[PDB]
Amino acid sequence: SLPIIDIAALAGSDPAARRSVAVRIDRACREQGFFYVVGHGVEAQLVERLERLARQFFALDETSKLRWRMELGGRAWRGYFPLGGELTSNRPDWKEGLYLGSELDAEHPEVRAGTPLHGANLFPEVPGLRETLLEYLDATTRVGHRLMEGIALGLGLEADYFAARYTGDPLILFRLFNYPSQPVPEGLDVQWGVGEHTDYGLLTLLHQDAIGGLQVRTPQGWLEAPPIPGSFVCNLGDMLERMTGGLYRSTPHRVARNTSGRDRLSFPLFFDPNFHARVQPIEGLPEVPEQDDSARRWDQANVHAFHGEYGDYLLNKVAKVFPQLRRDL
Ligand code: NA
Repeated sequence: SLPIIDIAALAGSDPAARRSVAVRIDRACREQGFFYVVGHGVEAQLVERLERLARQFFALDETSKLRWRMELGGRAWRGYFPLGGELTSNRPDWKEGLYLGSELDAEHPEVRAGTPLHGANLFPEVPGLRETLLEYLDATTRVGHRLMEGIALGLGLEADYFAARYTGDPLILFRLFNYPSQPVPEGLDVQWGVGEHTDYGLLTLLHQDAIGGLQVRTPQGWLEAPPIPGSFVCNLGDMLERMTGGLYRSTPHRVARNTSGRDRLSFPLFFDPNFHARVQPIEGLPEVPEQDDSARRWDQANVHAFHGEYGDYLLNKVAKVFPQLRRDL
């Protein structure tokens, strides 16, 4: 019941084919804030290899995986994180993972400047994994650029609206998440619905394996977003919602508890503004009713969003959980 949008025309230059995609993106963004993307051109064989090599990584013993743990990754925000210890019933979003981002070397200007969230990945010693990760990052980054063109066209803007201001050199945050299967809770599930959240930035592009469990809170009710082979799942973040004045939705979502007996793999890619972008409200959009209160409380809780640089807005969300990001020396 989520829209399935073919975005192939966004790689081309046909104004009418691009307009048709933009019209669908606009409707999906206004009404659900979530849609599937097909015709995106990311090779099916690359996606399968990524899933298999990710699976191979998480099947390593924990002592091995900890060789690449985030505690070794520094301010770039990278590496492996293990499962929480056991509770009577763990959270439905109980997981391990691998934090990744753009591969930047020691001579990159942001690395020499010491800017948080820039630097090198920790690459586990799984044959093929490093190259596969970099190729997938490259290919899905291009999908992100094209989707922003469709979003710009949908809003009545020039297709390069975001590229020219904020995403020409975007902040790319990529994660491999693995959710092990859990016992079905005994009695009533205290943990039900836990983990509901919205994303922080512009665009999320999700690859999910065949297990599924993604659930989306649309204005018309909670819906399942099952895996569809050949698709990514796309949703918008808080920054995009707020810079459109609430016209395009940042929609809450969560994952159901995996009790399927097989580990569930989910790979989100966050396509965000440059760290130093100074994001501003988009001009020329219709006013959306009932947003002054929400708009003002969000501004107060996210001062850097419209009064500073995007990276400080994002660090304000995550620095408390990752003290290495603002660590000096
Ligand atoms: Na998320």
